[PDB]
Amino acid sequence: KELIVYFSTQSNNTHRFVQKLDAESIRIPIDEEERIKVDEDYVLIVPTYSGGKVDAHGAVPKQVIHFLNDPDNRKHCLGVISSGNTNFGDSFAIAGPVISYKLKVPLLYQFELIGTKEDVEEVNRIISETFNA
Amino acid sequence: NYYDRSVSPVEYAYFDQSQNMRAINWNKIVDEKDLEVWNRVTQNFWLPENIPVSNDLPSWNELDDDWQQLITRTFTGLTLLDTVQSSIGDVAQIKNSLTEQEQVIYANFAFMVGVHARSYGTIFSTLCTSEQIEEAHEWVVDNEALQARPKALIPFYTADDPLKSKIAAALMPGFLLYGGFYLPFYLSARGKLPNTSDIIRLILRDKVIHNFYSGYKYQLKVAKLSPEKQAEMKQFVFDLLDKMIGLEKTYLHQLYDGFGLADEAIRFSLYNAGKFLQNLGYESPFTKEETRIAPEVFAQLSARADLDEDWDF
Ligand SMILES: Cc1cc2c(cc1C)N(C[C@H](O)[C@H](O)[C@H](O)COP(=O)(O)O)c1[nH]c(=O)[nH]c(=O)c1N2
Ligand SMILES: [Ca+2]
Ligand SMILES: [Cu+]
Repeated sequence: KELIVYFSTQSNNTHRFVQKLDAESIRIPIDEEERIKVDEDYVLIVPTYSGGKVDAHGAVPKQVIHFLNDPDNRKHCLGVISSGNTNFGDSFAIAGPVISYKLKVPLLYQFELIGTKEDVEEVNRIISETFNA
Repeated sequence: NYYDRSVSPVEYAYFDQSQNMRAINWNKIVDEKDLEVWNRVTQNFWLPENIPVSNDLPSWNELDDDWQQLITRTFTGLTLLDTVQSSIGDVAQIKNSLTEQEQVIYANFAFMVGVHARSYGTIFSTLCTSEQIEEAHEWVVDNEALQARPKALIPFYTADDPLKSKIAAALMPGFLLYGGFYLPFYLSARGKLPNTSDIIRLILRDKVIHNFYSGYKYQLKVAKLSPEKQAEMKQFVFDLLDKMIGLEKTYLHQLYDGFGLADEAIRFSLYNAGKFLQNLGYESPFTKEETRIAPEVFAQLSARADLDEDWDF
């Protein structure tokens, strides 16, 4: 029952990373009028959009907040993987820590853009161990 | 629909005088990603006067004439690349825009890269002598290895292939300055010029979005081309990046000669070369080993490397 729930904007960086992973994935819709219901355990994979302002506001995409706001969706989160770009410095991938704090779940990994070979191999291994232990 | 039977002024000016012009429509937006980027870069507006660089004087005065010269030369070199991108590169992108908002975003990019170039002037005004400033300018003009890099990109901006122009516009903020940006982070890892490093971090907060946006617009255009032409463009990107990596390595070995920073500076460069490729939708072929820099220096870039009322709980 290995499952990913992920968000990706129109740039589809997080989408492309997630499609390189072994586990089945479900996409949180971009459209703010649309919502999804998930009733299985999942690892959450989301990008950061605070924009390096000095400030965790907008760090978690609004669509991800809307998804987690539903307690039926919220309760199934085993852990969060966040992405972004180290050039945002103190704001790098901070969507993960924010979600980790809000849900009281582990921050499992942080990566950049569409991810490397190493990121794919590591996240596959981490998702496996997360659903076992 | 008025939009489908009219052109933007810049389309009219350079490409098609056969149709009447439409005003920009910020109320009906083709691509929400444009509004995303516009809001962030305008909200992130800054000027180098905002940073008290005078507080770097103590750590600056502890550096010998060789290290002070290295910094002035490095930053004058980066000033040149920002002057290229502000005066040619970003403004050249406006007429090749997919959307109306993209035209205005590239005008913001050209202005803010102008602010980047100006910020080095602010540092020099505080720390450097007139002799150090003049010497650095002479050195930049006469350094053929330095000059080779912008000389390789400018032709793509002035030529009539918009995709090659776009790749060049992405490569500048995505790669070409990071060999130089290594130096301030190396120094601030040793508690030297900490306020200068704050200016560099504000510059990177802009350049990361510039590289992303150019790479995003590149991908939207190439996606419409035939599989053959997509393979052709991918070939061109790797061929150009190979050339630019070669020119950058040659320059950095001359810049950092006798300081022993060339090797780490080149690894930081290749790390960013990897991110440039990813921002164009291509896999990075670089090994985590090829791109590794010292943790204490990387920590100066990001310490994380190691709220809205819509929250219902
Ligand atoms: C306007 C804006 C703002 C931000 C970003 C980008 C852009 C365009 N990104 C980088 C972003 O998370 C990264 O490019 C992701 O790979 C994008 O994922 P999707 O393409 O949306 O799946 C980013 N990254 C980060 O580490 N911290 C941040 O605060 C931000 N903020
Ligand atoms: Ca100013
Ligand atoms: Cu730029």
